[PDB]
Amino acid sequence: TTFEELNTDKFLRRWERERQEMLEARVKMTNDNVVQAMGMMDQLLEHMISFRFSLDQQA
Amino acid sequence: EYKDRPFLPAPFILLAHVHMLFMRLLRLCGVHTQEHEKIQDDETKRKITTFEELNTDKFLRRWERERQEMLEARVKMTNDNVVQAMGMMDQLLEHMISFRFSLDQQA
Amino acid sequence: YYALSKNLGPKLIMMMEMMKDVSTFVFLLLIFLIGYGVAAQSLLSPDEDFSSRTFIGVLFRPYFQIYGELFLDDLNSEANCLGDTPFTECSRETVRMVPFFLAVYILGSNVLLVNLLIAMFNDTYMKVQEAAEDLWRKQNYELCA
Amino acid sequence: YYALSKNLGPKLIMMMEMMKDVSTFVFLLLIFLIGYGVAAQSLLSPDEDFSSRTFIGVLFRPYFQIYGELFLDDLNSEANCLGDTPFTECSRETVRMVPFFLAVYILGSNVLLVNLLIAMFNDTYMKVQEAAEDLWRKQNYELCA
Amino acid sequence: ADWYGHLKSVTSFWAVLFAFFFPFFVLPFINFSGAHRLRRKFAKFYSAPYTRFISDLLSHFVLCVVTSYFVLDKLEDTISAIEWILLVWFVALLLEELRQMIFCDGIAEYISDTWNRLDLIMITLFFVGFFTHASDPSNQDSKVVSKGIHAFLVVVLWLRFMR
Amino acid sequence: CHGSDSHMASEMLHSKNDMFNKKNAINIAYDAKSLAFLSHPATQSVIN
Amino acid sequence: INALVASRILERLSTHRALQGPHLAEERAKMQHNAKKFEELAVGVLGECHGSDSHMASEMLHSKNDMFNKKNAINIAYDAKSLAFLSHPATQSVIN
Amino acid sequence: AKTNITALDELPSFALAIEELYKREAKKPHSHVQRLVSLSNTDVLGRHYRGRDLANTRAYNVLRMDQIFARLVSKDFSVNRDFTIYDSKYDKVPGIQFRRTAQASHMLFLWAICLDRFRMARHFWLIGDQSI
Ligand SMILES: CC(C)CCC[C@@H](C)[C@H]1CC[C@H]2[C@@H]3CC=C4C[C@@H](O)CC[C@]4(C)[C@H]3CC[C@]12C
Ligand SMILES: CC(C)CCC[C@@H](C)[C@H]1CC[C@H]2[C@@H]3CC=C4C[C@@H](O)CC[C@]4(C)[C@H]3CC[C@]12C
Ligand SMILES: CC(C)CCC[C@@H](C)[C@H]1CC[C@H]2[C@@H]3CC=C4C[C@@H](O)CC[C@]4(C)[C@H]3CC[C@]12C
Ligand SMILES: CC(C)CCC[C@@H](C)[C@H]1CC[C@H]2[C@@H]3CC=C4C[C@@H](O)CC[C@]4(C)[C@H]3CC[C@]12C
Ligand SMILES: CC(C)CCC[C@@H](C)[C@H]1CC[C@H]2[C@@H]3CC=C4C[C@@H](O)CC[C@]4(C)[C@H]3CC[C@]12C
Ligand SMILES: [Ca+2]
Ligand SMILES: [Ca+2]
Repeated sequence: TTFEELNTDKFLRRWERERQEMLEARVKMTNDNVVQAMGMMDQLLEHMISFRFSLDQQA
Repeated sequence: EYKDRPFLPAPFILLAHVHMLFMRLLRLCGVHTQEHEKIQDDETKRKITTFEELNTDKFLRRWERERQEMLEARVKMTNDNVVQAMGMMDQLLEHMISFRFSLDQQA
Repeated sequence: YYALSKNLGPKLIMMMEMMKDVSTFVFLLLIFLIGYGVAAQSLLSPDEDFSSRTFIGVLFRPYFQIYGELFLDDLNSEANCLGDTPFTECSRETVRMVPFFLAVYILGSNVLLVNLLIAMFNDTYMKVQEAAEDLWRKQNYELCA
Repeated sequence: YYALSKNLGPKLIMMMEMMKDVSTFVFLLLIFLIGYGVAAQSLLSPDEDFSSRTFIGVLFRPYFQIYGELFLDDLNSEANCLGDTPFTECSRETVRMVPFFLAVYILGSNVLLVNLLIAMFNDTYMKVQEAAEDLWRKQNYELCA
Repeated sequence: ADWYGHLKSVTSFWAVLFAFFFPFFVLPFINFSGAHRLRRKFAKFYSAPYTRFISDLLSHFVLCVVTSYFVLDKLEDTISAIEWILLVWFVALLLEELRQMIFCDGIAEYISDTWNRLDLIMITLFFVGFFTHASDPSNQDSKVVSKGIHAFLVVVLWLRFMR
Repeated sequence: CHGSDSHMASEMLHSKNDMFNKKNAINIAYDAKSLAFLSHPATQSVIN
Repeated sequence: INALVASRILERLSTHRALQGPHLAEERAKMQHNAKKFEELAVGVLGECHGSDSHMASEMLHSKNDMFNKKNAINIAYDAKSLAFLSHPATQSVIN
Repeated sequence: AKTNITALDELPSFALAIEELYKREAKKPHSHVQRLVSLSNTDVLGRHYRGRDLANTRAYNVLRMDQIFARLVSKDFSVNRDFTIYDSKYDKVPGIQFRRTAQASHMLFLWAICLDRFRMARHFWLIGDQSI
C-alpha cells in the first residue's frame, strides 16, 4: 500500500513536469506571459500619466 | 437505381412492363388516374431550418476556437503582441523624455 | 499448443485474420471457375445428357488448373483432336476454342486474382500485426488461467 | 566468399534472418501435411497392414503437392477408379472423397500459407534491412582481420 | 437507412432472405419502422430497395443456373421447353434494357456503365445462338455452333453476376 | 512501479484484495478488457 | 578511443552483476543515456576529422597507441561493440 | 426515515450524504442517473429481482449504486463494503483513519465517475489507496 501510494505520487510529479516540457505548453505559457507583461506595463503607463499631471499642476 | 426499378423479378418483369405501359396509356390518352403524394408540414420544416442554423453557428464557434488553438496561430499572435508591446514602451519613453525636459527646465 | 510460442502464436492469430481475405478470393474466383467450367465442359461434350459426371467435369479440372496443373494432354485426348499440334484436325471446329477460354481463365485466376491476394495479404499483415501481438498477450493470460 | 560483395553479403545475412520465417512456415504446414497425408493414405488403402511404405505414402505426395506437382493421374491409378471422369466408377465410394481433401489441403497450403510467407518475408525484409547492412559492415572488418 | 426502407436497421442478409423466402412465417414476428397490418407490412417490405436488389440477385442467379443447365444438357431435335422459358426471359431482359435506355440521363450515360454493356453482349449472344439452333433444329452442325456461341453467353452471364 | 522495484511491483499485481471479491489486479484488468494494461511488459513478466 | 571506452564501460556496467537487482533500475537508465552520449561524441569527432582531412583521419585510425596494449582505434571500437562507429563511412574507408 | 431493512440501518451518516448528492443531482431535468437506475430493473438493495415507498424514497442509496457499478464492470464483480469500522470501538487500531478515509474516498470516487466530473474523481482517486 505504501509502495503503491509513493509510486502514484512519483508518476504524477514526472507526468506534470513532462507535460510542462512540451512545445505547445511552452508556446502557450510564453503567450500568456507576454499578455501579462503588457497588462503590467499598462498599469505603469497609468501611473506615469498621473505623475505627468502632478508636475503639470506643480508648475 | 434499385429504388425506381419494379419489384417483380426478371422472368416476371413483363407483367410490370405491361402494367407501366397500361398506366402511361391510361394517363396520356384516357386521363383517368393521377398521382398522389405527401407534403411535409411547415412546423417540421421550420424545426429542420432552426436545427440547421443552430448547428451552423455551433460549427463556426468550434472552428474558430480550434483554429485559434493551433501552434502557428499562437506563435503569430505572440509575435504581433511583442511588437505591440514595444510600440507601447516606445510611447512610454517618448513621455519620459518629455518629463526629463520638464525637470530640466525646472532647474 | 503453438500459441505459447512467441514466434508461432501471433502467426496463428494472423492466420485467422487472413481467412477473410481467403474467403474474398474464393468468392471472386468462384465466378470465373463456374463460368469457364460450364462453358468448357459444354464445348468438350456438346451431345451428352446431363448427369452427375457433367457436374464433376465442371468443377474438377477448372479448380485444379489454378494451381499450375494444366490438363492439356487430358483435354487433347477428350477433344478428339488427332493432329500432331495439340488442338488441330478435330472432329468439331468449336472444340478448338477450348485452349483460348483456358487462356483467358488462367489469366483471370493466376495472373490477376493470385497476385491481388498477395497484395491483400501484405496489406492485411501490415494493418493487423500489432493487434495480433496484443491479442496474443491477452491470450497468454487466458492460457495461464 | 560472397560476403565481400556489397550486393550479395547483406543478402546472405538477410537469408539467415529469413530462415526463422521459413521454420515458422514449416511448423504451420507440418500440421496440414500430416493430417491430410494420414487421412488420404488411409482412404486410398483401407485394408493394408502398416509398414514403412505406409509412412512413405503419408509424407511423399503431400509434401510435393505444395509445389504444384499434383499426382492426380497417379492418385487416379491408385484409387482403382475406371471411369473416363478421373474419380468415378470406383470400387469403394469413400475413395471419391480423396480429391476434396486435396481440394481443402492445397487451399490451406498454397493459397493461405505460401501467401502468408510472402507477407512475412516482405515485413521481415523491411524490418531487418538496415541492421543487415550494419552487420555486414562489422563483418567487413572481421573478414579483413 | 434508405436501403432498408421501412424496416429495422439490425436486419442481416440471411434474415431478409429468410423473410423473403418465408413471407408468412418470419414477417409477423418481426419489428419494423388483420388486413390493414399484414397488407401494410407487405406493402412496406417489398417496396424497399434492398428487397428489390435481393429479388434481382436471386432472379439473375436462377438465370445463370438454368442457362448453365441448358448449355450443358444436349439440345433436342426441336425447340425444347427450357429454351422457350429462356427466350421469354431474355426478351423480358431486352425490354428492361430498353426501359433503362429511355428512363436515364441519355444513351451515353447508360452505355458508360460496364454492366449495361455486359447486358447487351448477353442478349446479342443468346439470340445469335438461339436463331442458329432454331434455323435448323434437327441439324447436328447447327446444335454444335449454337452451343459454341452459348459458351460465350454463360461466361458473360457469370461475369455479370459480380454486379 | 516496474521502474522503481520490479519484484515488489510483481507482489502488488499478485496481491489479492478483499474489497473486490478477493481478486488480483490482473483479473480485474482482464475483466475490465484493458488491452493496454495486459500488453504492458510488467504485466507480461508477472504472467510469465 | 576514450569516448568509445567510456561508452563500453557505462553500457557493460549498466548490465553488470553489481548493478543487477530489482531496485537498481533508475541508475541503470542514466548510465545507458550517458553511454550513448559518449558514443555520439566518438562518432561526431570522427566525422569532423573526416570532414577536415580524410587522409590524416585515416592515419589517426591506423595509429597504434601504447596506452591500450598497442592497438588502434578500430580494434578498440570492435572490442567495444560500437556498431555506430563501425558503420560510419570514414571507418569503412579505412577498412577498405 | 427509519427503514425495515437491517442493511440500510447499519449505514453511516456519510453514506446518507452521498445519497443526498445523488438525489440532488438526480432531480435536474434529463439526468442520466435516473435513466440508469430505472432501466436496471432491480430492487432497493441492488439485487436483480425487479415496499414501493422505500424503493422510491431511497432509490439512490449507496449499496444499490455499488451493485449497478458492479454489473457495469463484469458479471462477477462484487464490491465488498465494511461499515463496521466506523463504530467508535475500533478507534484504537493503528492506521484506522486511513482505512476509513480510503473507503469514504472510494464511494465518493464512484459518485464522481457517475456524474463525469473528472477533477474530483482524480482527487478522490489520489486521496484513497489501490490506485491502479
Ligand atoms: C472478344 C475477345 C474475348 C476476343 C474473342 C476472340 C474469339 C472470337 C476468337 C479467338 C480465337 C478464335 C478461334 C481460332 C481458330 C479457329 C479455328 C477455325 O477453323 C474456326 C474458328 C476458330 C475456332 C476461332 C473462333 C473464334 C475465336 C475463339
Ligand atoms: C501475352 C499473352 C496474352 C499472349 C496472347 C496469347 C494468345 C493470343 C494465344 C495463347 C494460346 C493461343 C491458342 C492456342 C491454341 C489454339 C487452338 C487452335 O486450333 C486455334 C487457335 C488457338 C485457340 C490459340 C489462340 C490464341 C491463343 C489464345
Ligand atoms: C464441413 C466441410 C468440410 C464440408 C464437408 C463436405 C463433405 C461432407 C462432402 C463434400 C463432397 C462429398 C462427397 C461427394 C460425392 C460423393 C459420392 C457419393 O456416391 C457418396 C458420397 C460422396 C463420397 C460425398 C461424401 C461427402 C463429401 C466428402
Ligand atoms: C473457389 C473454389 C473453392 C471452388 C470450390 C471447388 C470445390 C467445391 C470442388 C473442386 C474439386 C471438386 C471435387 C472434384 C471431384 C470429386 C470426385 C467426385 O466423385 C465427387 C465430387 C468431388 C469430390 C468434387 C467435390 C467438389 C470439389 C472439391
Ligand atoms: C464479344 C465476344 C463475346 C464475341 C464472341 C464471338 C463468338 C460468339 C463467335 C465469333 C466467331 C465465331 C466462330 C466462327 C466460325 C466458327 C467455325 C464453325 O465451323 C463452328 C463455329 C465457329 C467456331 C464460330 C463459333 C462462335 C464464334 C466464336
Ligand atoms: Ca442494365
Ligand atoms: Ca492515493
